[PDB]
Amino acid sequence: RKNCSFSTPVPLSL
Amino acid sequence: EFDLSDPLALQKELPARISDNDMRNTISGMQKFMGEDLNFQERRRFQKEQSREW
Amino acid sequence: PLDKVLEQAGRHSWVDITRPPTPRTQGLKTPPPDPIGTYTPACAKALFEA
Amino acid sequence: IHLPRFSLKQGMIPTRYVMPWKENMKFRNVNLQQAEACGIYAGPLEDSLFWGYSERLCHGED
Amino acid sequence: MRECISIHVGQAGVQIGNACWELYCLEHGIQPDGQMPSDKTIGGGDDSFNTFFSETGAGKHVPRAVFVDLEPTVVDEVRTGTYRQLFHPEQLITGKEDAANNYARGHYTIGKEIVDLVLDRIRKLADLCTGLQGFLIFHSFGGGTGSGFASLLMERLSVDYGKKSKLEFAIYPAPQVSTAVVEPYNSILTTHTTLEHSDCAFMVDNEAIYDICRRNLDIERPTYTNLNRLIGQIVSSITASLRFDGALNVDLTEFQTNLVPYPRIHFPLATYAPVISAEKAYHEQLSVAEITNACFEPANQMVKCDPRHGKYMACCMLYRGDVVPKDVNAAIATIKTKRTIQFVDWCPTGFKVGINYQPPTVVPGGDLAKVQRAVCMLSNTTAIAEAWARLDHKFDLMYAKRAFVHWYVGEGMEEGEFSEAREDLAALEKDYEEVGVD
Amino acid sequence: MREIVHLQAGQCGNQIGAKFWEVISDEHGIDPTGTYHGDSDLQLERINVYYNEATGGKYVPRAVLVDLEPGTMDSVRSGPFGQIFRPDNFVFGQSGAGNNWAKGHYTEGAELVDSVLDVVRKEAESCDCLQGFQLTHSLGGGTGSGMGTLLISKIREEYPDRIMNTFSVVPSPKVSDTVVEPYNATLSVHQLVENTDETYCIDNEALYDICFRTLKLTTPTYGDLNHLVSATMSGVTTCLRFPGQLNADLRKLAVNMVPFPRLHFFMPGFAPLTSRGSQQYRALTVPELTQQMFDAKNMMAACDPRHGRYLTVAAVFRGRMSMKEVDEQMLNVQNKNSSYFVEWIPNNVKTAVCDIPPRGLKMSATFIGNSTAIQELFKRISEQFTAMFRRKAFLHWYTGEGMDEMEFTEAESNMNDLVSEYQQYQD
Amino acid sequence: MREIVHLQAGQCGNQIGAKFWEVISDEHGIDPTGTYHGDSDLQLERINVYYNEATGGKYVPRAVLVDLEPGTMDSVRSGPFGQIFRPDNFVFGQSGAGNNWAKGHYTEGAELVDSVLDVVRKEAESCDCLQGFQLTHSLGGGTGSGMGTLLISKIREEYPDRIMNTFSVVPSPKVSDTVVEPYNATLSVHQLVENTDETYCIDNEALYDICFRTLKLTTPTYGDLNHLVSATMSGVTTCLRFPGQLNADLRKLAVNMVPFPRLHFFMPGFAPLTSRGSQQYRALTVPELTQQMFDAKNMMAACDPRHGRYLTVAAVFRGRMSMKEVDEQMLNVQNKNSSYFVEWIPNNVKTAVCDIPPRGLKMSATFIGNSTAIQELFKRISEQFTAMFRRKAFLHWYTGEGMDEMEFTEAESNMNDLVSEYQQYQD
Ligand SMILES: Nc1nc2c(ncn2[C@@H]2O[C@H](COP(=O)(O)OP(=O)(O)OP(=O)(O)O)[C@@H](O)[C@H]2O)c(=O)[nH]1
Ligand SMILES: Nc1nc2c(ncn2[C@@H]2O[C@H](COP(=O)(O)OP(=O)(O)OP(=O)(O)O)[C@@H](O)[C@H]2O)c(=O)[nH]1
Ligand SMILES: Nc1nc2c(ncn2[C@@H]2O[C@H](COP(=O)(O)OP(=O)(O)OP(=O)(O)O)[C@@H](O)[C@H]2O)c(=O)[nH]1
Repeated sequence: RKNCSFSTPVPLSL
Repeated sequence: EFDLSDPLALQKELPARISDNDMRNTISGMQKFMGEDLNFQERRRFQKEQSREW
Repeated sequence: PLDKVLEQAGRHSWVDITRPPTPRTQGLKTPPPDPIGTYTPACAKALFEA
Repeated sequence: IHLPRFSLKQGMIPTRYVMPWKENMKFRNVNLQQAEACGIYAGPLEDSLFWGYSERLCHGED
Repeated sequence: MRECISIHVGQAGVQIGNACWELYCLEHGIQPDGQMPSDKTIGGGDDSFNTFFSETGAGKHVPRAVFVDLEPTVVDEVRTGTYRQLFHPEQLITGKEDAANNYARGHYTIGKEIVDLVLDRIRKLADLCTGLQGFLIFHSFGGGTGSGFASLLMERLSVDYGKKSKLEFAIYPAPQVSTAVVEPYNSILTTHTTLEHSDCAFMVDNEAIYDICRRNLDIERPTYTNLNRLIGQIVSSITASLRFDGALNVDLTEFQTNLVPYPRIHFPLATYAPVISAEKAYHEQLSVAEITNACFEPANQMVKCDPRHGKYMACCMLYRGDVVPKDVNAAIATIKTKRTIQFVDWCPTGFKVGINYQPPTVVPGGDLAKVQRAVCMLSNTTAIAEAWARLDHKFDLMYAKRAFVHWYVGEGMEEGEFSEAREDLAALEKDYEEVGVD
Repeated sequence: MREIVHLQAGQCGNQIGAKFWEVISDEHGIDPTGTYHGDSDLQLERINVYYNEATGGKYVPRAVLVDLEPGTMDSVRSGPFGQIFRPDNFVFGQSGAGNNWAKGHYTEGAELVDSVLDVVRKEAESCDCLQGFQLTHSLGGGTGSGMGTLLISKIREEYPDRIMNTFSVVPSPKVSDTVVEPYNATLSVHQLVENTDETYCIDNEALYDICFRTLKLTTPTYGDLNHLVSATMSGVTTCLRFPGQLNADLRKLAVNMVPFPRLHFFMPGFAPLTSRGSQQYRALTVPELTQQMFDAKNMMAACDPRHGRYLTVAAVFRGRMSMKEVDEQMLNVQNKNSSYFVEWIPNNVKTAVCDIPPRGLKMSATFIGNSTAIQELFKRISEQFTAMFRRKAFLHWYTGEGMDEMEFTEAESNMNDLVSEYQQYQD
Repeated sequence: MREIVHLQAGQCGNQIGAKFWEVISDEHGIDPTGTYHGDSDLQLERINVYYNEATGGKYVPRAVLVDLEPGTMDSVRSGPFGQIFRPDNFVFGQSGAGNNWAKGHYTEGAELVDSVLDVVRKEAESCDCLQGFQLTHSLGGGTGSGMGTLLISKIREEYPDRIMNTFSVVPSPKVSDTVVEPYNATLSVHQLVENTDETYCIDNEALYDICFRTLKLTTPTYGDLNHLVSATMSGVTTCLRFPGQLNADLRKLAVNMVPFPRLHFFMPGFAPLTSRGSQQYRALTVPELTQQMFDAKNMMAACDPRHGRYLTVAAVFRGRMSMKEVDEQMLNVQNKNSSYFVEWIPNNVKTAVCDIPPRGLKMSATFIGNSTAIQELFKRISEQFTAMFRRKAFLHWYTGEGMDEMEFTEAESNMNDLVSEYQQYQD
């Protein structure tokens, strides 16, 4: 399962 | 450093691969590999197990 | 087996370089100097200067 | 301007070729003199007979 | 007084040097700390070390040498070795960049910035020195950093200091082994630069050094530790007249005056006779005659030259140990009667004998023999031109097809200098032949 | 002091560099977390040529990761050693690759070249003096060639005085998967020869052959292949890291390696490769190393140099050896095939011995080679390029990208120029 | 030091080589596992002539097994000593022989000769200096003769300065099972005499007669027949590896054996063969050995040399003997039958004495013979060839293979030349 965590940029970090 | 090539240096030859469970064999050693498959038969065993239950 | 072929080929006096090839001994002459055939001219010289 | 021209399609043709006339080293130079002593073809440096499952003629892509 | 200075350029020139003081420190009883036992030998620096070490009021034997290098690895590990406390810190000159086997790189790119600092060491060593007969230069012809930097330093030390001796020591290129194809480039480059300035250049080849090991020492697998050991006792033997006296003492000035016949050629050949294994020494006997025969046996020389293919000019024998005038003079007299040996008709006498009372000692944990009578054979013959003859046909082709020139011209050099060296060489053979003609 | 910074390019390099780094970390005894386990003094001394010192003895890898697809970085970041990796070094784009060389070389690169340049010069200013750089990428990879060709072009001019090591994998000759790959290859390689000084050529099929030959484990992972190539890359880098009387500098090697500028393609070679029972059936001796060391089967890079001639050969030996066995073996191989080298140069052998054995085995070696076997490589890419460009197959994308056929005209001419470049020296 | 590498060829040779190697291993006292039990210094000293040393006191046999059918090597592998043989040496093809000479000589070998050459040269490079080679196969064997003629040729140009020892068994004269065997024999023997220098002639029927005569045990196994030939083939090889004043070199023997080049075919001879009660009824003395050594019931090779005369005779005595017994025995036999020798050469006897007895018996010997008794052999094969070539029976296969009737014409003429050669020299 892909840990889609680092992908988040500052405006879109949740 | 008397050793170099001693006449009986073979008696002093310690293998790098006495067994699969040897301490000196680390990751940086190519002799200790990871695609080597003891799991092959284990895969075979569990492939039979899964296939049946499937 | 070179031994049999050379004598069975015909020409008995194979010149042996030095040995006078008898006017009767000359049998199957090699093909005319030709590179394509198995008589490329390069060899032809070598025997002569030999 | 010269262009490569090949033959039609076959089925049991090989993909690749070796051409020991230009693929021998022990007698490499030797076969070179007879290349012009006969003058068959040297032409482009880089030619084969079988590109992939394909035929052509002796004249390399010229 | 009677002293000299050692310089070691290149990581090839260092491990061989490191052995030398390791050897030297034993016969003086030097402790690794840098201090004697409770025995009284310290002072302002005046005892057996005064010509070698500087054990001043500080009580620490300071070697009179400067190691010069371009790569920190090998020089730092010996600064983490066992005698690193002995060695003066910045005497062990290093660099952060290499010459990449290029003569010119160390000779131009890095040479200018480094030579001043060692020149500072040179003059600060010079000012403390008193008699300083000459220098000890340990280098390598196939030097990646040895070649270029040794030439430049030898230039600057020659121009400022021209009135003393310059003693050169480098491993001669292997006639049939080449670890680098750029080796012929810089080797002849070094030779032509060194012909007009060097005083006494001494060479050696490691292949024949190996050949001895499994011949009589019976070692199929020697090492640098042994290799540096054998050359180390070689320079110890030539410096034995310095450390010890004998029936007669000789010095480098006598060597230079008596060895070199004519200008240019100053390249004699060294040999050490009592080379034998441990037990092979035991159940046999050593005397002057057999070692006098052995010293002139063609297969005992370390350079791949057949003496019968040449002719002798000079031969110097250094007898270190218990010897008497009687046997040696008759023995050499029998040698002069030998017919196969062909000295040049020029010299009736060509022999320089040095007698030293002191028997050579073994090194703890060593591999040498138990020698009571030793002799070092410094000789110059005409069988040497084949070596340069080997090099020129090696060089003439590769220069005509100018391999790797794009590096040297790419770093800022040109072909005229390469043009110079070949007739500088080409003169050398013809000069060797004209003198070879009687 | 002289150090190296790495570049991990293309989606292959994403696997290449990831495996490459973890081997180094496992070699030097650093935990996956990062707190180095002080165990070996020598590897404690020379880590600064590759890793810097962070807080609390954490040794940061000095490499920059660049791609377009976040999923690759996420797996790389979420790998066993992505935690030691820096998000500082994670630069990427927000667009789809399409595996288009021109997109990564003209469209997608244009807005990312500035960002990656800022990152690398920051890392360049982080260090004092470099030998140069090295790059894990592929010649046939969409992003890797696209970003690589851009970055190699730009990095040439600002530091024109360093070592431009390149590491590219050649796709499978039997099948390239990507069909525009030969276009991508030709586009990349045209500029590659103009910029690079050193290049490693690697092929997957031979690795599969090696797997069939000595691995004998039927089903490996591509990471297993990554593990093999990393060891070769590790072995060549062991020269600089480790002590022993061997001259390690690539420039020291390069001056001995290539006589004329156009030779930048160099092939690897490795030492003992062993099978199931043969680990305990092998008498580990320098001869049998040397015999296996020079095997046409031991080759992995491109194709058998049996077809061609040996220009320059350089083997580095890792472990406890001596100058004599390598010397006589050098004599033995010289006498074995004296004719099989080129008469242009005698004594074309360059030897180095690393006294530090690897962590797991003692007797080991690596080889870098330059023979006349690459003709097979670019001949294949040539008649490939002929067939497609003859009828301009798959072209409207690049014209849509703004690419014109004239660009390819000098590309093939430059390549065919290199074709003449090899043999006419050789033959 | 000089050594020997063996070739295990043909499907019988696989069977034969298994017995010959285990006999050697048992003779030197190595367990079937491989851990040599140090018992005799001389056999400890002189095993390197045949066996290389593996790890752990293991003496790896330097032999190569070759075949096509997978049935054999696995049975050879599953034998008591297959674990001692190396899978490295197990080279084979993926086809059926058909017991076809041409398939084994032209079709199947061609893609297999490449690999086997690599294996032997790898073994050749593993060694330093060889006397030569010895090969076990059969003359009428489909694959052994098919490859053997190929393999002996290849080693001829590879090393024309070594021993081309050959060990072949001729099939049963009364019946041959394989009906194309005389075609296989005649074709193969043509190339052999060109390439071979030594030939051992062994026939099965004599072994059955020997089984009838001295074994007296009704039903043996074929391996028991292999036990005999292994004992004999070991016996001739006892010369080299054992001390004692006997000059062992095959060249030493061959120059004593071969007065003219066409003398390639040699016959074996062996020493005491004992029956049920004769072990406890025999007073072992050099006279009774010599009598039994020269017994017409003792021969096993071809047939009675009574029909012809004796060209050269050479017996090697193994055990605790001396000249004075062999001298008079050599004198006695000359006085016994002086006329049965040829007037061409006097004193045609060559004597060697191995002072080291075998394991189990003390006084032993082996004999190699050159007598005019081979004419019956190849005149026999002569009519068969004519009896099958007059109507070209069983010929369509080989024409499909690519054989033409002309190849037969010179081949038979070559043997016909030998018929006169053997006849004219003696008659
Ligand atoms: N004097 C000496 N020479 C050695 C030793 N070991 C190997 N050599 C030889 O000496 C040569 C060294 O020359 P270079 O490599 O140019 O040395 P350098 O110029 O000081 O700098 P590097 O290239 O880094 O070593 C090598 O090619 C070896 O063949 C040694 O211990 N002492
Ligand atoms: N990571 C990885 N790359 C592989 C593998 N097998 C082959 N490759 C090749 O390695 C090449 C280089 O990767 P990249 O340069 O990142 O490729 P790209 O620019 O993203 O474009 P693509 O070629 O479509 O992947 C790819 O083109 C693949 O063809 C594999 O198993 N893993
Ligand atoms: N295995 C086996 N072979 C035997 C025996 N007796 C005789 N032979 C012969 O030994 C010969 C040599 O074997 P190979 O050279 O391996 O034969 P091949 O080339 O595979 O083809 P064929 O001879 O037709 O079997 C065979 O032709 C058999 O006829 C026996 O008892 N066992």
